[PDB]
Amino acid sequence: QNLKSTDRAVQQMLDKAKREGIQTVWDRYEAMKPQCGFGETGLCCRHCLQGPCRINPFGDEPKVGICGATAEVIVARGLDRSIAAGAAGHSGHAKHLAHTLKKAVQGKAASYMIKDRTKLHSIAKRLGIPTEGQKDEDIALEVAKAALADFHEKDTPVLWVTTVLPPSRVKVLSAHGLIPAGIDHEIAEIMHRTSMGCDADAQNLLLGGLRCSLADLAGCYMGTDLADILFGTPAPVVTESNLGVLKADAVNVAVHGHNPVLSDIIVSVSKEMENEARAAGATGINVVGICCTGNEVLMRHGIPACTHSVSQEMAMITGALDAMILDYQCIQPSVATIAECTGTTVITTMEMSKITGATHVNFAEEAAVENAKQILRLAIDTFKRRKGKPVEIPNIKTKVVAGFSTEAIINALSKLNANDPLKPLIDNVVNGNIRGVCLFAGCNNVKVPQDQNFTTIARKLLKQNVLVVATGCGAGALMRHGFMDPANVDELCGDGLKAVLTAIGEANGLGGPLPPVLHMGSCVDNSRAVALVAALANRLGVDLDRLPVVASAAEAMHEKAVAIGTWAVTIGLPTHIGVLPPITGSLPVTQILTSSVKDITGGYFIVELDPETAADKLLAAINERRAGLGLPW
Amino acid sequence: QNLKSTDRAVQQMLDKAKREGIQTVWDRYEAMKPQCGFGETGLCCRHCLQGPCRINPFGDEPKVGICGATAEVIVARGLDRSIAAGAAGHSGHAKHLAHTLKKAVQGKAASYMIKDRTKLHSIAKRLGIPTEGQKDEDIALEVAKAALADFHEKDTPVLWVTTVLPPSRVKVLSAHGLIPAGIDHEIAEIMHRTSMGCDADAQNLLLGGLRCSLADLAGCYMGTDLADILFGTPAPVVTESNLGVLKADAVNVAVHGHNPVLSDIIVSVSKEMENEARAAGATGINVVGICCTGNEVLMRHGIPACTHSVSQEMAMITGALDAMILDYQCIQPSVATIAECTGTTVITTMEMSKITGATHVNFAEEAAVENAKQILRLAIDTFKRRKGKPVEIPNIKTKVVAGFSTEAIINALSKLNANDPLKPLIDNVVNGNIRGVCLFAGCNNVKVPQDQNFTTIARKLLKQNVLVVATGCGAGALMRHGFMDPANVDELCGDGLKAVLTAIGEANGLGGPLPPVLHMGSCVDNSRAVALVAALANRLGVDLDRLPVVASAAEAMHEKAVAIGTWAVTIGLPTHIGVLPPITGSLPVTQILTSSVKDITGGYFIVELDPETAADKLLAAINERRAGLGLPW
Ligand code: SF4
Ligand code: SF4
Ligand code: FES
Ligand code: FES
Ligand SMILES: [Fe+2]
Ligand SMILES: [Fe+2]
Ligand SMILES: [Fe+3]
Ligand SMILES: [Fe+3]
Ligand SMILES: [Fe+3]
Ligand SMILES: [Fe+3]
Ligand SMILES: [Fe+3]
Ligand SMILES: [Fe+3]
Ligand SMILES: [Fe+3]
Ligand SMILES: [Fe+3]
Ligand SMILES: [S]
Ligand SMILES: [S]
Ligand SMILES: [S]
Ligand SMILES: [S]
Repeated sequence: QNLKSTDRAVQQMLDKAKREGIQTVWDRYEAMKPQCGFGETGLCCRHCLQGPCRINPFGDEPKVGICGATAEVIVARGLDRSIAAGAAGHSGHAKHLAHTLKKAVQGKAASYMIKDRTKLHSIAKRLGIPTEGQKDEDIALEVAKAALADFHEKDTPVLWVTTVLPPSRVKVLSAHGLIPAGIDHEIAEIMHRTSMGCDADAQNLLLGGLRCSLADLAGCYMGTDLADILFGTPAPVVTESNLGVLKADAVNVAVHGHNPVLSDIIVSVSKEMENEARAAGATGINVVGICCTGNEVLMRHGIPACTHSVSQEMAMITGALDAMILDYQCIQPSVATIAECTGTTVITTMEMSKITGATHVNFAEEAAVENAKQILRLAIDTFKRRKGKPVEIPNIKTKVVAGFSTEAIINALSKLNANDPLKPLIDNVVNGNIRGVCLFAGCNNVKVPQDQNFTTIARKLLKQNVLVVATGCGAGALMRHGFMDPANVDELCGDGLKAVLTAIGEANGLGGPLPPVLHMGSCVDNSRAVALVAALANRLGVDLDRLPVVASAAEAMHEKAVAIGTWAVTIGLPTHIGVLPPITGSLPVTQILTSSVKDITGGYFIVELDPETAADKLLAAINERRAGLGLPW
Repeated sequence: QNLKSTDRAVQQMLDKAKREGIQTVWDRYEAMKPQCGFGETGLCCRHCLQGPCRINPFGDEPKVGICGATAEVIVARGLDRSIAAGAAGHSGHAKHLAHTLKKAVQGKAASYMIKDRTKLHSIAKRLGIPTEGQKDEDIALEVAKAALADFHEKDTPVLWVTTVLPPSRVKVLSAHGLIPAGIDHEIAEIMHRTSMGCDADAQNLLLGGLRCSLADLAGCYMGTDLADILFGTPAPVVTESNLGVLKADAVNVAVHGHNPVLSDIIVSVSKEMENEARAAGATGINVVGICCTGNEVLMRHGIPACTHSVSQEMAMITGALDAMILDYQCIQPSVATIAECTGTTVITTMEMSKITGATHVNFAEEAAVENAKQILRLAIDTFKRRKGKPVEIPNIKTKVVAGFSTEAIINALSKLNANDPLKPLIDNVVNGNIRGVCLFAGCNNVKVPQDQNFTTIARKLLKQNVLVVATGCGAGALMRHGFMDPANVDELCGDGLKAVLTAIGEANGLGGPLPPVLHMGSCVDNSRAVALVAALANRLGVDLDRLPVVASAAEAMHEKAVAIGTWAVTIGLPTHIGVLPPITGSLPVTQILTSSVKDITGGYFIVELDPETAADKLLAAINERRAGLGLPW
């Protein structure tokens, strides 16, 4: 089972699934092999009813699609549609929070409110919205209107791009026509241009993709901004992760998906019903996180994270998971059928994301507390039904220090230099105690033994004094393996990095270092890493393609991850991907994405499936940036 | 060659291509066989980097996608993305015309103007925009603003749906949640909900698809509305079709694509340069149409149609095609490589639709006349270069009477009943002289011998007294086979239909009947058939699912055609498709689309590849509607 997952709690659950005859994601993968090589390489098109068209990677015919579409065009069109689908997810999440904020301040949903007034005014100021002499609710109405306006064409481009990157970066992107005109506008234009008999030039297509990836970045940033206004900006928190956070004697409720609009409320209401839970024979309600909505409540409230991504079914296999409360994205629909075998109640809540066989509760922000109580009562009923059933919760968990929003990082650094908080970080980049910065992002993928690439790459980077930050299921992988426990700094970190983490930790009244890896939050919170990097760029007076900063989607899966990697390249970062995107069927497309894009944006993809080799490539990219700044390396 | 195309001019060009070694669409199809059965049946997913996933239609594993996605979910997600891509094309076309109108009336593009003032005021009145005491340019500004506002969420739903269908139909659709909130909003929501780990209930997914198809309908209707304001509403015209409209002694210039914003201008400027062309040794500039932009200039100006869809390369094979001027959609990218062999200059004009190897001219509405002259001068240069080269233009053409906008049809009927123009049509439906109405729409598809289904079905329907209307490449097929020549009424039409066509024709001072089939225009002009059918519904006080009206996408290809067929079903029509959409891998999805949707919208798909059988099925659907109205059949 260590060939399927490097997580020992997952391995124990895979044994239980096997002996109980419950099919898992790994079993469904094995049944899919050998997978189609045309699709793996990108050399398949279904964009019209003349298809499917395929192109042999090598050999004889077919060499071209029926309409004349070349391998270059077919690969670039497929990739662009993946970018657009990722942008649609992140920006659908942001749009939902924009509507929630509007309703809150219009008096339509009093379970929601402005919790971070300071963040609200800073966002308004960034967008140019006047705050002097205005009520908070009017400022917020204007912020929510601005958010919604970025989805369509107007007299300004997308402000959640142009106001969040350095002017010099905006200017480079504008010169190549890459600034998005509106988020949903770009998604639709990608769908148009990639339909049959439209765009058929690989460079043109891929420039469209870069622009659409910036619409994804805007959605991410808008989502983080709005969630912080509504739910609070994260600050350092301590909690736990892995399946041992489940408790046999409690009602275990997992929040799963991405958008915390419902699950932030579940967290609050769950505490009101501790007595209702005690009356049903439980110790209380134990809310735990899966995937990114789990990250959201971990970062803001310290809710422990049960599991992530590819291993999500395993939480059910314990027999102790009484409810799994779903919104959207990254939820394996297998959970609805597994729940018949495990005695979990799987509940959907969003109109556009239902799963046959799950119970649907039509969550409305206007009724949020009511809906939360209905859902929690279903989970209490389910707890009662398992009275006397044995469960098998692996007694495996890690300690997690998290909550490192960019504001939190700046505040922690300010204890070393109050009026120039980024300077201590920069000083230690220059002196070599911090070699550079690597962001780990994205999913697990069944093709890769779970967490193997994240942990292998991270270990090598940390020994080489790289400051490692993480989000999403990259953060999940690292937290489940101990990389968010400061007790592991001595074992994992190079001496320079250890010195820096220790100095910041001690200056923040911890008597110990910051953790080895800094958890910056959910997938939309990749935007927080952008904020940090853009602030460093501003403080140094350079663009992001000169900073020693890289990204790694070391085990990517979702279309969202393809969008994030593409905008990481578009904003100027060397960006590793550790699973093969469907591009290898076209050498010209591969060469654009891994080489000639450097001449447009300064970033580039590093496609490398071997994690030891990927780490060496990422260190080489960091060290080239250091050399370009005249620094030793 | 009659196995590839039933058009004899096409067959002659296929022989020339063969002897010259020029590969065609049919050759590229043959090289693709056997095509992938997983993609043909819809049982393939590439929505994440764990894929590709496939499901065997029958037999053993794989039976389910890696994430747990069932055959039902995979098929419904693929179909929804096709609908969204079609909506993106039609609505991208409409959005471009909205921006053009705005620029015209703001004084930024004086090659464009309000040509149909009456249509402008009727549209404004339909949308609720005040006209009394307003300047035309201000009314039009408000119309263009309304058009752009329908792309995003606002306080009203999409007005180019809710204002164009009967209230009773709007009410049915609203009750099922199917009215779109914004065109690009729906496209993006489809992309979101169909991404990995989101919507996974076939009924829910397909309801989303129906709603997105109504966003496509809105784009179509908005496109026709704006094009009529800018370029004039069609009225009856006589011209010719097929490759014999090319002239060896003239500069032959094809306009090809969909959006007439540029090609309406090409038509005007071409007449100014007749002397510049004569000086280069040509008789003049012979503008001819391909595909839908050809339909647009055919309907408004009588420009002859050269060819359509699958046979577009054949116009180049003659050796006489000096330029092919491209905008977007349905252009085989093979044209850019064929042009090296044929001596045609292929010119792209739109930033989002380029083809490697073609010459790009960056058309701007503000510079339209200038750009047109640059493009026509390239075509004149190309004519000169073929001085003395033999060409082979098949001496094959048909006469075409066209220009039957809904306004034109109402006006023609008004000659039989001035104050109740729809009543003569209804009287003849009731008395059986007109059995019902069939709209032919969509593309040719290389899988079907070109035009065979359109002409086989149309012949059977016309003998059974069905009023046949057509758009797009369905109109192209029918025009190239003589179905728009009134001289063919005696041979093709039943006695009842002949009597009606003759009475309307004679009352319109023609001394002869209307043509056998009424050409209602381009693909967006399917919206004109909706206007006609909705007006008939309003006049009868019933909804569209009670009228004896059907649709047939008899040879469909493009994602756009899938969107149109889906909205035809959603507005209440029995809708035939004569090529297999990728649905047969899921019986539950097939049953929804061909049967249980009747209970939601009253329409339904009829999937039938055999055209004789399809005609019988369409007649049965018409006759069931007649019976539901208490009429003989
Ligand atoms: S768009 Fe071209 S390559 Fe794709 S399926 Fe259609 S014919 Fe084949
Ligand atoms: S979304 Fe599911 S079915 Fe599709 S490729 Fe990914 S794992 Fe396979
Ligand atoms: S041929 Fe397998 S993905 Fe299309
Ligand atoms: S397996 Fe052929 S279309 Fe995917
Ligand atoms: Fe996520
Ligand atoms: Fe068309
Ligand atoms: Fe995910
Ligand atoms: Fe993610
Ligand atoms: Fe992910
Ligand atoms: Fe994830
Ligand atoms: Fe077409
Ligand atoms: Fe069409
Ligand atoms: Fe078509
Ligand atoms: Fe067409
Ligand atoms: S996730
Ligand atoms: S993620
Ligand atoms: S077309
Ligand atoms: S068409």
